[PDB]
Amino acid sequence: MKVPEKIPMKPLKGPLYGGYFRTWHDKTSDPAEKDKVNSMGELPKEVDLAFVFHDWTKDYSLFWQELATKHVPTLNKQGTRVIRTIPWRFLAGGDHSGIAEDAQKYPNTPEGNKALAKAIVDEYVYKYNLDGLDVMIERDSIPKVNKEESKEGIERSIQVFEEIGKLIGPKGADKSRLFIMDSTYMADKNPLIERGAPYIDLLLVQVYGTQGEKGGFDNANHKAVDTMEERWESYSKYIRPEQYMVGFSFYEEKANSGNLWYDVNVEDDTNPNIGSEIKGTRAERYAKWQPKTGGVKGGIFSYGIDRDGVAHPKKNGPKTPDLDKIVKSDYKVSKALKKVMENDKSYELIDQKDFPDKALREAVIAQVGSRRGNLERFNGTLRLDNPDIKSLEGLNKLKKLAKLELIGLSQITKLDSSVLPENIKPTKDTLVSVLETYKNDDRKEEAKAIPQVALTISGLTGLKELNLAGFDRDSLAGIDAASLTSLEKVDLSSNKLDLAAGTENRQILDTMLATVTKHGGVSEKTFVFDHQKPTGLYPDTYGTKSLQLPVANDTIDLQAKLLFGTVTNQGTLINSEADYKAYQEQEIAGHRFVDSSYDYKAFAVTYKDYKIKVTDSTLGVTDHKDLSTSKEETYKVEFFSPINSTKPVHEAKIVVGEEKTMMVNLAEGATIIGGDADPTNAKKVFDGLLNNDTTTLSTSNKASIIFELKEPGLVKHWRFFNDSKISKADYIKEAKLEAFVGHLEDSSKVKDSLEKSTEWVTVSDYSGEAQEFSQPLNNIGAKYWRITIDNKKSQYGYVSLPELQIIGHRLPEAATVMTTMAAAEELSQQKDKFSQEQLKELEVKVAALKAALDNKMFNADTINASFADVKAYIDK
Ligand SMILES: [Ca+2]
Repeated sequence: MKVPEKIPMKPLKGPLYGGYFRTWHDKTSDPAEKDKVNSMGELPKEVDLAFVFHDWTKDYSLFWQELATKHVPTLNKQGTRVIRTIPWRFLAGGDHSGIAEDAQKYPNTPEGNKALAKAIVDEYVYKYNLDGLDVMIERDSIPKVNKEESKEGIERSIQVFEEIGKLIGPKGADKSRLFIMDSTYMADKNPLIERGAPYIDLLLVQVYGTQGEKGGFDNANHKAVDTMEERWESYSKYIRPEQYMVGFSFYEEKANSGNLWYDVNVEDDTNPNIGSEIKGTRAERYAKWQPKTGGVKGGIFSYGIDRDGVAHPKKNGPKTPDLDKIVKSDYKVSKALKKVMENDKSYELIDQKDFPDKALREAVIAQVGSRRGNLERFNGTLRLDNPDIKSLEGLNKLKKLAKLELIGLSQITKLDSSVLPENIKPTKDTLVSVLETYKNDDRKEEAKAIPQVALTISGLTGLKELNLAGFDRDSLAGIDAASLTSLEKVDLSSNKLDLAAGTENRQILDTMLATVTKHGGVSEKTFVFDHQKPTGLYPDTYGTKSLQLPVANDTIDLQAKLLFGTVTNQGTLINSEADYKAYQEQEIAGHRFVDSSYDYKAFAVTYKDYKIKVTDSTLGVTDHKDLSTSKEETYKVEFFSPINSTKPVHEAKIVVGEEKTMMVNLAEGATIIGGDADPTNAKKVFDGLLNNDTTTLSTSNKASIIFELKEPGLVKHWRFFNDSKISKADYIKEAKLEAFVGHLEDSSKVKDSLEKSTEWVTVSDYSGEAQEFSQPLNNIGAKYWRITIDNKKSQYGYVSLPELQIIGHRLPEAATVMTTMAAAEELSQQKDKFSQEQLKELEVKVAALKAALDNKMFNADTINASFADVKAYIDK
């Protein structure tokens, strides 16, 4: 076989129509059976990408013979690229992987994977001098071994996919060949896009039928998921809009349920050619669809393009299989769809009408796009640095620009709305989507806010007039006023500017003022700025984090004393209402700039629905907005926004009377050493959460848990909770807390047996139907604990325990500190071989250790000092 050299071809210029031709429908493959009448080489000019989709069961040696020698030159002359389609599998190996099945010749090694990539390109692209490679990524193509997903194979495919990428495509050694990814996944569930995106020319998404167009439906929230715009946005961070192509499907002969997409016209006896009519179908809708941002899409494609012109059936209608017969396609659907996209507003050419200044056009084509759908969709940054610009006419046609940069445009005289993007001011999306929508959907409903373009101006030495009135700009940043030397008339009115004190807006405003007045032009009609309505923000920080209080009788409002204020973008805190009355009267040159209209209640943010969490030193928490200083504590005060219930916007430190150190829960996430309670439910007794609606039960009627503190400490308090209001009298009624005397560890090899059967010390036992029982503990420095509970109900009483806290200070070696003290109240008890005052000297160095362990301002270093003192005196 001699294969011709590639016919020379134009570069691709969109929009693009692709089509998957199935090899068993070429009359050279299996004509006595499947197909006698169709041929891939008959594809029209309107097809830009002809995809060879092959049944790998079978050889069709005459097809590949006919493809390389006759079909490819024919298609290339009309300008149609021929793309080979291979499965995901082929890049992994194992269980129908084509070339990669030769695991010995191409082992899963860094150099074997480079070898497999070269073999893939040669075998599937170069052998027949095709125009590119298409790897489709879906469930039918997923890497498998013995019919089971290969996480190994998927991971390997990511390595071969980019070895292919540096062989062919935009980053490869042969950029004439195209590298294409075809998929059904949204980027999140495409394991191959992120490393693979830099390596591909085009990206195709298979979105057939209703669910492709409208997306999936979330039955719970009653909205659409995985929509067209959602699917585009998922991929929008890996590709450019011109790389995106969407696919519909033709009716595959003898297709079964699931593969009935209804993307083309349904049968109608009275119109034998209704398929080949294209208006009103999903294929046309897809041809017309354009993402609302970024830019216009690259085109569309079709699966089973050999079936072009066959109408869909509909199942609950006629059982007649008269459509499953194979006929010859005139490809009228494909031609019509290609012409729809080319005669579309979106793909019109940006020309003299839009930007007559050509240096401005050549700066718009290259940074926005060559087509008008991009002015109404582009999403990013347009810098204008070419000084040869004579006129900024047409930027008003940019509708969604993110950032306009005016740099060194000396020859530009005036700035107004007509020479700025429409989203200099608040606007909403004017584009109406083309797709059918879910009929029971509550999403969308309204137009979307188009964010306001950031404007940067520096170097316009010929700018005289600058008008941004009524544009609702939040700030003036990006304007280097110190280089706008020609300024004569200026207007910044009816915006949201701060322009006060040392706000950077003022530095800009005053710098312009000097220039305008140095021209001799302060006159009110020139340089105006009034009627500003600065937006009020929540302060990024809050200043007061401590307040010392006496011991008296009051009810202090924590919010009014700790959480207040409103900030601007330029940074102006107004903690009190009076501050604003001083703000409104701040003046330029004798002129108020804050609108009369705008009151404190409109500017200040509201802490109305904010909520509180005040924790005492014993680790107890209430939810009340006002504190009683009647008795002495040290507190911890946190404030939470309604935006997030568990991330504090402000933390404070209240000290009523003398400071008390803040104790910790030594028991959080403690590990269940034993007991008789449910292990998966018992671990939630220490998950640092009270209202465990995650089912915080333990047994039927009487339970016990043996647990180990992660970090042994100095225990001085505990509390435990019952199932909120979630229950009535199921409330625990008896509870027994025990600790372990270290030495009694019978056989330290095990931990469960030597404790479930041994001797313990009862540190507290309790009786009552109380809601939250809290109590101090006479020291205790144990590591292994036991809790026993009982709701005094019958068998099958299902006792629960939401949260138990073993509360104290973390002091390492606390046991030994307590047993050495124990060995000290030992010795001072007897008088043998103790002088009267020699004992006295010991008894003081004992209570000095006691008093250190009891000073509520826990000083670990000092406790350890007094311990080493008492421990050494026990040594002698
Ligand atoms: Ca809990």
